[PDB]
Amino acid sequence: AKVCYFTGRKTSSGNNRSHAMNSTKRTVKPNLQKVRVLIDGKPKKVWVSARALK
Amino acid sequence: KVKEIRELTTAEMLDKEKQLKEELFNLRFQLATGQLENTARIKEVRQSIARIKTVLREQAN
Amino acid sequence: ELLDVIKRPVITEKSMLAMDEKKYTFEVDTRANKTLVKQAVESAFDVKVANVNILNVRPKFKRMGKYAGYTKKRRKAIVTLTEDSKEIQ
Amino acid sequence: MFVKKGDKVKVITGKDKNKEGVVLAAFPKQDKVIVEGVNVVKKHQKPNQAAPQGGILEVEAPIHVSNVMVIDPSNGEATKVAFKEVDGKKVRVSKKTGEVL
RNA sequence: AGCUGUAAGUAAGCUAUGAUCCAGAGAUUUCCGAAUGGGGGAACCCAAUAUCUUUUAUAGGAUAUUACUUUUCAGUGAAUACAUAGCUGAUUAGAGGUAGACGCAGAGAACUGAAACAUCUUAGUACCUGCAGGAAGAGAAAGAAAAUUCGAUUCCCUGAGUAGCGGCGAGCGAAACGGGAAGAGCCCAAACCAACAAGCUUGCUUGUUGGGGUUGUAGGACUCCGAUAUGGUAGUCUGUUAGUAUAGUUGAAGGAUUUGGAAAAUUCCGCUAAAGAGGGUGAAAGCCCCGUAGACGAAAUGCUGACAACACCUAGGAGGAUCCUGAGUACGGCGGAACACGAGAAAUUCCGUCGGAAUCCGCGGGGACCAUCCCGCAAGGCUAAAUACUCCCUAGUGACCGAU
RNA sequence: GUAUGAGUAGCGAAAGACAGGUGAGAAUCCUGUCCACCGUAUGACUAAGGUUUCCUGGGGAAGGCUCGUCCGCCCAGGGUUAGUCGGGACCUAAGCCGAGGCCGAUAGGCGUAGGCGAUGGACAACAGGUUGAUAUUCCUGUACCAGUUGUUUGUUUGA
RNA sequence: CUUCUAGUGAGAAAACAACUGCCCGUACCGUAAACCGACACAGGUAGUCGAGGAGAGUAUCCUAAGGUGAGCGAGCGAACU
Repeated sequence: AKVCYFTGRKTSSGNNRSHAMNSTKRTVKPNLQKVRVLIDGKPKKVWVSARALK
Repeated sequence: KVKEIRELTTAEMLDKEKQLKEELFNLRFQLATGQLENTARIKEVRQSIARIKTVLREQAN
Repeated sequence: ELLDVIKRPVITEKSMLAMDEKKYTFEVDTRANKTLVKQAVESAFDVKVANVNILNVRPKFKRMGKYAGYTKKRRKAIVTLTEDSKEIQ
Repeated sequence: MFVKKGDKVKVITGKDKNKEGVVLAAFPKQDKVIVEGVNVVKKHQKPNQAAPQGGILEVEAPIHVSNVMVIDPSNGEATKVAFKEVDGKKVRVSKKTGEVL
């Protein structure tokens, strides 16, 4: 779960914000699933985003 | 004195190289046992060997 | 290279006694074999050799003028003959 | 150095002013010169390989080269020196009437 | 005309048949180290395969080749037949260091200030990691504005401590107009037309090469006629010279006297200057030495111009029947961030997640939102200069230090 | 940089005495004689560690808690020898590294095949002599291990 | 190391003679004045050998082989520690 093969969606950072405006660090991730695709003949199991399969 | 080393062939080159290396062996044995009045001849032989080797490199491209 | 291998003879009081049993001491090259020295000696004098022995010598701290540092390393080989002789002086 | 090892020379400054002599040795890169009979000094030696009886001995000391002047061999007066174009061994062509030194 | 460094001291030598020394181009260059035949406690140890050597022979010596990944091509090849994993060989590039500087990204504090402290500040600073280049980054309007407009980007002055933001507290803090340095613009996708291969629907659907075509005053395709010339380049290790960096050459004019160990000082009487900058000399020198102002010079190698070739690129007028103009995109809900702008009445620009257009009778913006008017045409690529920095080399400078 | 405390505290367990040498100079260095101390150690051998301190000839400015003619100090020369001993050209433990691989903002974390790694496994020589300083290493005598050269039948396989 | 086959696969068994056999260490200290403790420091340092009388003994006292007299002294013979 590191990138996607066709787009580039990867992980980044964000903030939590809790009702008094305190801020801590945080991780944001893309929605990656392992799929078999035909990239030059032989199938491969790669991580692909659900937005590029849509 | 390369003007003479350029008056020879690549066989007599290797021959004089053998001769001068042997001279160095004998000089080195003189200097240790208390002989060799003329110590400036050790440098001269080193430099004649150097000259033969450069000239042989130059001619074989 | 058979003519850069032997450097020179050793002439000390422990080495004069060896010349009376047919043994000769030379400072030889570092990176030389027992066998390579044997070949070189048989080539440069036309003798027949029994038994090279070989040693390494450590450098010595010296200190001349408020500047200190070591002498060279050394290799010493002692060559025994069957029957023949070399005349060094 | 404008003055050579075999050369007659006169003295401008320093207690031997007006003396002449043949140059004895040149020391370029320290710009000094030994002149015959000019800067006599008195040493004190103890016996060593030369003169196993080391007395009080006297030899010349090197003076600075700008305390000196060349003399035209042919005429005998001290001259500033210039360089001119002879058949191409450029020599010091004297001032004071253009003669070769 | 002397010389064999510091470096004395002695011993042997070299040079007028041109030493030593100086500048351009070459040759040699052990071992460790990315270290790369295998290993390892860096500078060590142990091999395999060919050719060559020592020996009667084995033992011994030398030289080449042998990591890993990628990216191109053959051979062999299979659980599983056809063949794809794999394996062997040939080919192509990387890999590490730094200038303790300058740039663009990823991730990202705290002491501190608020006279306590949570929002806020310190501050997207310090530190760490990636990628660079000689500069980077941005760059050719889905722009700035408001009548009467102007035309790519960057940098400086000013606007201005203003308009704003803010436990509206501490504090943070624009832009456009106006004046300047430097100035420059270009190429694709798509429609369409051919050559080839497959689907031989023998419909013309899939594709590969070449042509065409690059825009908002809408432009192109397409049909109609003209022309088949003319303006340029941000291009090459191609020629012709011109200069230039890296050694050098020449270069004016003073003697006596007094005091001293020694004068450049003192006193007399002269000369020189396109040269009275500076350093040395037994004390303070235009005229003693090295220099200076001025005039001259390069076998060789490297730089920068100019003009030549060679390579590329570039045409009008008309029509408006039809076709083209960048899709999981613009945009919307939810959560975060960036804009001077802390969710606020919040436009504009990003990231994650889910939903999701239109096609010139169109689409976006003018700070919620609507109508009308005005300015533009996103979802493709590149680009000199004007600006930042100095490990280093040359030449200099200082009402900068002078051995705590 | 120099005083005061001050010529003061201290001089780090323990038995010496005399004769004679050397020397400018001797409680302290050399030679002798008697006395005294340790002796499951204060004797002999070795693995770490140190790295020339080892031997011979000179020296006496500093170091040595006094002295010094002396020294583990200073100057000049010299010493360490292996088919068989210990390590490599043999084996593997813990642990470590790891082609491909699997994971993860970056950097990187782990791990398969295969390797490195003794403190363990395997593995052929002994007794005596000799130097101022090395000895299962040099020499003498008598051995052993692995190879090489020469003189002493169908690769089917019963060679 | 020892067997058994599978196996590319002239014909090697064992007599004598004479030859070949590489790299690293190797001095010296090592219950210490040479190592760890800033010192020529009453501390610490793995293993083997470790004799006699009397004794169970490696205890204890005196000794053998071997080692040592310990790097400030000469007097006096008060208080006090």
